[PDB]
Amino acid sequence: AKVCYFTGRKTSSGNNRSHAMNSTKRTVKPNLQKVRVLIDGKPKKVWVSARALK
Amino acid sequence: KVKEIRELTTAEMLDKEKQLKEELFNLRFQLATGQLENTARIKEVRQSIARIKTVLREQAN
Amino acid sequence: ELLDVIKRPVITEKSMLAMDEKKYTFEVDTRANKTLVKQAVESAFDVKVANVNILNVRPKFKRMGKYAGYTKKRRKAIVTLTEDSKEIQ
Amino acid sequence: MFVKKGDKVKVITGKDKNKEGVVLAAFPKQDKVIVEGVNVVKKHQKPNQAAPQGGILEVEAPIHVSNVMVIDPSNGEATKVAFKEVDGKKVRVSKKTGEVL
RNA sequence: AGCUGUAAGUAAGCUAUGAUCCAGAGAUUUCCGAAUGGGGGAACCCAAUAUCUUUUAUAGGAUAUUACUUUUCAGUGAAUACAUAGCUGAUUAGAGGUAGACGCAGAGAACUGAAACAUCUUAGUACCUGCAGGAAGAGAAAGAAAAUUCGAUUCCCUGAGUAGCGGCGAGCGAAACGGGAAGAGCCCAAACCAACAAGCUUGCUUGUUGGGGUUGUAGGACUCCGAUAUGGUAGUCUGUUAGUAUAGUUGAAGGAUUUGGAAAAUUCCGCUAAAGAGGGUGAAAGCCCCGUAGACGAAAUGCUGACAACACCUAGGAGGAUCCUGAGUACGGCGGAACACGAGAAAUUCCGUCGGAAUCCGCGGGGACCAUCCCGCAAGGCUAAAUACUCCCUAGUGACCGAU
RNA sequence: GUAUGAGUAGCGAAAGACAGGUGAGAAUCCUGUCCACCGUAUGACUAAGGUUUCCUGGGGAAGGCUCGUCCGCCCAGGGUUAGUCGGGACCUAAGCCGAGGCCGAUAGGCGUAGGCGAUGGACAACAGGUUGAUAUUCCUGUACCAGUUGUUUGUUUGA
RNA sequence: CUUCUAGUGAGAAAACAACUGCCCGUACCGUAAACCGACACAGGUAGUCGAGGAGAGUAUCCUAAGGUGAGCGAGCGAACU
Repeated sequence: AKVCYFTGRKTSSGNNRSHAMNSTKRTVKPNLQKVRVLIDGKPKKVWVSARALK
Repeated sequence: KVKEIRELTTAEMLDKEKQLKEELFNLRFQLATGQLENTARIKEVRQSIARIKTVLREQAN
Repeated sequence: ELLDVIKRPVITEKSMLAMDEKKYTFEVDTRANKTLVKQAVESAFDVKVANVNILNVRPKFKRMGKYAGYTKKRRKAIVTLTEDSKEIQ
Repeated sequence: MFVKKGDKVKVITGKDKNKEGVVLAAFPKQDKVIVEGVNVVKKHQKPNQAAPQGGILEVEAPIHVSNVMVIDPSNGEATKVAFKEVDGKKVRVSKKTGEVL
């Protein structure tokens, strides 16, 4: 779960914000699933985003 | 004195190289046992060997 | 290279006694074999050799003028003959 | 150095002013010169390989080269020196009437 | 005309048949180290395969080749037949260091200030990691504005401590107009037309090469006629010279006297200057030495111009029947961030997640939102200069230090 | 940089005495004689560690808690020898590294095949002599291990 | 190391003679004045050998082989520690 093969969606950072405006660090991730695709003949199991399969 | 080393062939080159290396062996044995009045001849032989080797490199491209 | 291998003879009081049993001491090259020295000696004098022995010598701290540092390393080989002789002086 | 090892020379400054002599040795890169009979000094030696009886001995000391002047061999007066174009061994062509030194 | 460094001291030598020394181009260059035949406690140890050597022979010596990944091509090849994993060989590039500087990204504090402290500040600073280049980054309007407009980007002055933001507290803090340095613009996708291969629907659907075509005053395709010339380049290790960096050459004019160990000082009487900058000399020198102002010079190698070739690129007028103009995109809900702008009445620009257009009778913006008017045409690529920095080399400078 | 405390505290367990040498100079260095101390150690051998301190000839400015003619100090020369001993050209433990691989903002974390790694496994020589300083290493005598050269039948396989 | 086959696969068994056999260490200290403790420091340092009388003994006292007299002294013979 590191990138996607066709787009580039990867992980980044964000903030939590809790009702008094305190801020801590945080991780944001893309929605990656392992799929078999035909990239030059032989199938491969790669991580692909659900937005590029849509 | 390369003007003479350029008056020879690549066989007599290797021959004089053998001769001068042997001279160095004998000089080195003189200097240790208390002989060799003329110590400036050790440098001269080193430099004649150097000259033969450069000239042989130059001619074989 | 058979003519850069032997450097020179050793002439000390422990080495004069060896010349009376047919043994000769030379400072030889570092990176030389027992066998390579044997070949070189048989080539440069036309003798027949029994038994090279070989040693390494450590450098010595010296200190001349408020500047200190070591002498060279050394290799010493002692060559025994069957029957023949070399005349060094 | 404008003055050579075999050369007659006169003295401008320093207690031997007006003396002449043949140059004895040149020391370029320290710009000094030994002149015959000019800067006599008195040493004190103890016996060593030369003169196993080391007395009080006297030899010349090197003076600075700008305390000196060349003399035209042919005429005998001290001259500033210039360089001119002879058949191409450029020599010091004297001032004071253009003669070769 | 002397010389064999510091470096004395002695011993042997070299040079007028041109030493030593100086500048351009070459040759040699052990071992460790990315270290790369295998290993390892860096500078060590142990091999395999060919050719060559020592020996009667084995033992011994030398030289080449042998990591890993990628990216191109053959051979062999299979659980599983056809063949794809794999394996062997040939080919192509990387890999590490730094200038303790300058740039663009990823991730990202705290002491501190608020006279306590949570929002806020310190501050997207310090530190760490990636990628660079000689500069980077941005760059050719889905722009700035408001009548009467102007035309790519960057940098400086000013606007201005203003308009704003803010436990509206501490504090943070624009832009456009106006004046300047430097100035420059270009190429694709798509429609369409051919050559080839497959689907031989023998419909013309899939594709590969070449042509065409690059825009908002809408432009192109397409049909109609003209022309088949003319303006340029941000291009090459191609020629012709011109200069230039890296050694050098020449270069004016003073003697006596007094005091001293020694004068450049003192006193007399002269000369020189396109040269009275500076350093040395037994004390303070235009005229003693090295220099200076001025005039001259390069076998060789490297730089920068100019003009030549060679390579590329570039045409009008008309029509408006039809076709083209960048899709999981613009945009919307939810959560975060960036804009001077802390969710606020919040436009504009990003990231994650889910939903999701239109096609010139169109689409976006003018700070919620609507109508009308005005300015533009996103979802493709590149680009000199004007600006930042100095490990280093040359030449200099200082009402900068002078051995705590 | 120099005083005061001050010529003061201290001089780090323990038995010496005399004769004679050397020397400018001797409680302290050399030679002798008697006395005294340790002796499951204060004797002999070795693995770490140190790295020339080892031997011979000179020296006496500093170091040595006094002295010094002396020294583990200073100057000049010299010493360490292996088919068989210990390590490599043999084996593997813990642990470590790891082609491909699997994971993860970056950097990187782990791990398969295969390797490195003794403190363990395997593995052929002994007794005596000799130097101022090395000895299962040099020499003498008598051995052993692995190879090489020469003189002493169908690769089917019963060679 | 020892067997058994599978196996590319002239014909090697064992007599004598004479030859070949590489790299690293190797001095010296090592219950210490040479190592760890800033010192020529009453501390610490793995293993083997470790004799006699009397004794169970490696205890204890005196000794053998071997080692040592310990790097400030000469007097006096008060208080006090």
